Amino acid sequence: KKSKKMQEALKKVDATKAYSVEEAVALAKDTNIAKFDATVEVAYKLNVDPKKADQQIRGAVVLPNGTGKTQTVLVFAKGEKAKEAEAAGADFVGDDDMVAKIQGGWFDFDVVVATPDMMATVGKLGRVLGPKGLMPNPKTGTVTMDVTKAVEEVKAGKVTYRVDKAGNIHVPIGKVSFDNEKLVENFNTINDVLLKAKPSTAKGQYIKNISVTTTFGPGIHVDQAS
Amino acid sequence: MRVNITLECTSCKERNYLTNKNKRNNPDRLEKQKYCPRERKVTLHRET
Amino acid sequence: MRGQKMNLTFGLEEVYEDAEFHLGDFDKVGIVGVNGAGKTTLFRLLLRELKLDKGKITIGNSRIGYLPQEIIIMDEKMTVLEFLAEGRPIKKMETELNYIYEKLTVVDDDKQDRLLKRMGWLQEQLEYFDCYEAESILLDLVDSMQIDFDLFDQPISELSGGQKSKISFAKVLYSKPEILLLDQPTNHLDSSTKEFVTKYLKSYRGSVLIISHDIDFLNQIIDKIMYIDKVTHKI
RNA sequence: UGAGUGUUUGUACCACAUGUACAGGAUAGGUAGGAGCCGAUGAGACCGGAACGCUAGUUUCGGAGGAGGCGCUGGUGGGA
Ligand SMILES: Nc1ncnc2c1ncn2[C@@H]1O[C@H](COP(=O)(O)OP(=O)(O)OP(=O)(O)O)[C@@H](O)[C@H]1O
Ligand SMILES: Nc1ncnc2c1ncn2[C@@H]1O[C@H](COP(=O)(O)OP(=O)(O)OP(=O)(O)O)[C@@H](O)[C@H]1O
Ligand SMILES: [Mg+2]
Ligand SMILES: [Zn+2]
Repeated sequence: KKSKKMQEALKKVDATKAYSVEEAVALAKDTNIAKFDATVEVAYKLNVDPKKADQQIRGAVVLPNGTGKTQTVLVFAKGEKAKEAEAAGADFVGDDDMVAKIQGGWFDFDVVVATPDMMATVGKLGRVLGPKGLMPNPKTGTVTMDVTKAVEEVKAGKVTYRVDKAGNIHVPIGKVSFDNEKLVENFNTINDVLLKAKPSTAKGQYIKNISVTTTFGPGIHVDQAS
Repeated sequence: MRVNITLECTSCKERNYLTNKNKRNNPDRLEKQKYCPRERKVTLHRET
Repeated sequence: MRGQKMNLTFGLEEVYEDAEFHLGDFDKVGIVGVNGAGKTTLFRLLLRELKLDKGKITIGNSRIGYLPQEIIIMDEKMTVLEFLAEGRPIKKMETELNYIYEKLTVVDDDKQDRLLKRMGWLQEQLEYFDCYEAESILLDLVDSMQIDFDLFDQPISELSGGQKSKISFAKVLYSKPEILLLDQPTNHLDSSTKEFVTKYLKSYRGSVLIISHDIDFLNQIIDKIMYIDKVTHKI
């Protein structure tokens, strides 16, 4: 039913005991038994119900230490905006004409960022990106007049956080390779952004449960106060 | 059935006037152009 | 759903006089009353189309699926697919969203804040009404009432009375509502079609208010019966 | 003004099980990670039983046997 490695990780972990932040990051680094640089992700179960229009949350947060993986950037820009993209070093710089080739081409670029003026032309492709979700979203800040901030944030490790319908929002704080302190720092950044994102209409305890886990390791409950 | 009614100014919602009307003869809310002292001009007043 | 001291009088003939009602959640309420009792009027109050002369009518924030007693055909040339598609707000939001994009090109740095906020909500709202529905509706007809696809491209005004009732009922389901307000959902249906409607409403987990003059149909679904009195003007 | 039994319950943990529309290899619940994962701590495939079942199949227990399969990849789909 369960691999011996996962069972050993389970005996390390205690479901009843909600670890502190430092304890949780260390325990995740311990639990990722499989020999690859697995990611570390934290899940927050917010009380809010996304079915309500206001309750649902969708944003982008810059991680100071990064995700542990480089991110390919696609920029939709024209003229001076293309110049900004060139300065930032976008993995791809394109225009309304290059979107046609981008359709079916140069896929796997981590995030798309289009100028406001471009969005009108870019939307046609975006409807294809819609199901992919790649389409830039202003709330996340992807749609912006200037793409220099977007590109540097992507390189810095900007993470897009979107609450799931069931109310559990997941986000990768960093790779197991990252120092546990940097993972904890990224986790703290995630905690602060969620608090600031807490909608006004929310009532009661904001977060029902916070868990940390690696790609392979089991889930570890973490105290919200810590 | 004749009842006392209040005519309220539609512009400012001020219950400016009191009158009466026969409900059977005038089933729908009465409407008259009357001077609204608050707004100091003629405005449409509709029964409330 | 709750109403207190409800009052409503169209001209000289009154509908509600200090009427009250409280409906708990997850109640399949059967609304009964003679013609003109004011059964349809209650839904208009719930939908906020009408306003009580006096009193308070309280409705939950959940989304409401309304099945009108009369079919609403805005234009004679509307096709069945256009009529059904209008159930979901996908098309309406896209037209607004397309305009938002137009404004973004025209306006450089003046209205961007307002436009950007409006665009974000539309995208988030559009995703909430997942745009995959285009395929789901096509198959919702098949699984619902064996509605042939030839009708799907035919003007709605040309359908038969029984056919229109199937389309309207399907349209309500297409909207994916949270509370069901059904006003005579089986008015023109034949025996076979009524069977499907009954089974779905029995299985339907949410709250469903049904205005019906079919006693047998109601008995199979209703757990609570709300009677609108014509002489006492009460509930 | 306190002990028990039993029945009936409303609620919260904890185990369990279910997710079959169109297409898609076919039984596709969502989100995120995911190229690597799993198996002599007994794999694949075979067989019976039981369960579910939309009738397609799927879930699971077991007999033997002893070492394999799975995923990425590929197309499909809105979604793999
Ligand atoms: N604008 C109006 N002006 C005058 N009378 C009205 C108006 N609206 C409603 N009424 C009256 O309200 C009364 C009851 O309202 P309602 O239409 O809801 O009855 P009903 O029970 O739904 O009818 P049925 O069951 O036959 O479909 C109607 O008989 C109608 O005469
Ligand atoms: N003016 C019309 N133009 C085009 N097609 C029509 C027209 N009238 C009817 N049809 C079609 O004729 C078919 C049957 O006609 P009819 O109106 O007699 O149905 P019906 O027997 O009355 O069914 P029911 O009364 O139960 O709804 C329907 O598919 C209907 O869509
Ligand atoms: Mg009626
Ligand atoms: Zn006035």
